[PDB]
Amino acid sequence: VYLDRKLLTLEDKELGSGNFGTVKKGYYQMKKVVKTVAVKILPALKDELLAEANVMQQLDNPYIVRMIGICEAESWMLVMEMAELGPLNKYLQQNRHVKDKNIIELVHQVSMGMKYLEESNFVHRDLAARNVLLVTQHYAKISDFGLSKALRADENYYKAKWPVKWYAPECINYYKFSSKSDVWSFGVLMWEAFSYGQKPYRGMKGSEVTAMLEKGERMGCPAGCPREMYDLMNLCWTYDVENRPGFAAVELRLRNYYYDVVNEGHH
Ligand SMILES: CC(C)NC(=O)c1c[nH]c2ncc(-c3nn(C)c4cc(Cl)ccc34)nc12
Repeated sequence: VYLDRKLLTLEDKELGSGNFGTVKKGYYQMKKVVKTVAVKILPALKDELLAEANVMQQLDNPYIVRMIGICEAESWMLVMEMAELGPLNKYLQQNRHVKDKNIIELVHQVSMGMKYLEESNFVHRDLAARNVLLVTQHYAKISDFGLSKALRADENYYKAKWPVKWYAPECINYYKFSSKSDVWSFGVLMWEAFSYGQKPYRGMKGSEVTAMLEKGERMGCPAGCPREMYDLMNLCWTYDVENRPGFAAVELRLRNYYYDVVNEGHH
């Protein structure tokens, strides 16, 4: 878990910043090879990075960014897998000819990572297009576990600046965060993906979003988004938590629609 500083080389350039700290490109001398890595660099801020590291340590899934380890040098450092193509929202903003089939493939991979997280009883709490990283145009990984929580063995929810536009009604009204609240967030992520990285609830403040939702109103279908995918978004935005689907059901819907588009592409 603890890494050797002399085996680690950092670039002086920055990539971007998450909930806590800033991320830089680096290189780690492995047993034989050299591994390109992304490195998160920074009293309270120290403990949140360690907690984040603690969370990532426990996670083992292809559609989640794996932690390589941690290192204490000039600052505390969180060394992670590199995803060269960067954040999904920025990628789609810059690559507008990405096909809907490709988008379906990527959001499905996110749903697989989240199915795993749910099965592991972790809540992400910041699930948005900005935190989906592209290893390739056809390979997405979930990142930024800065707000993530391991659920207590006796509880289905964690009780707490927030990304309000991604948060379910129960998060806003009761400060309660569950896998179902991650499902709500996943719906906004889908909307972002099919809108090619557009910001949700454009030009609205948190209070106006709340008023919209309590009127039963939801963001419209993005141009060119398949009706089946818009329907799934809306289902993720089920107001009542008990009637909102879990990731197991979400992933299956996505898996099935993807194969349907794949095999119809052969027709
Ligand atoms: C910061 C948080 C989410 N990022 C991470 O936790 C990352 C973990 N592995 C990564 N690999 C690449 C990038 C990245 N590549 N490029 C080109 C970026 C541009 C921006 Cl603006 C942000 C991150 C990246 N970010 C991460």
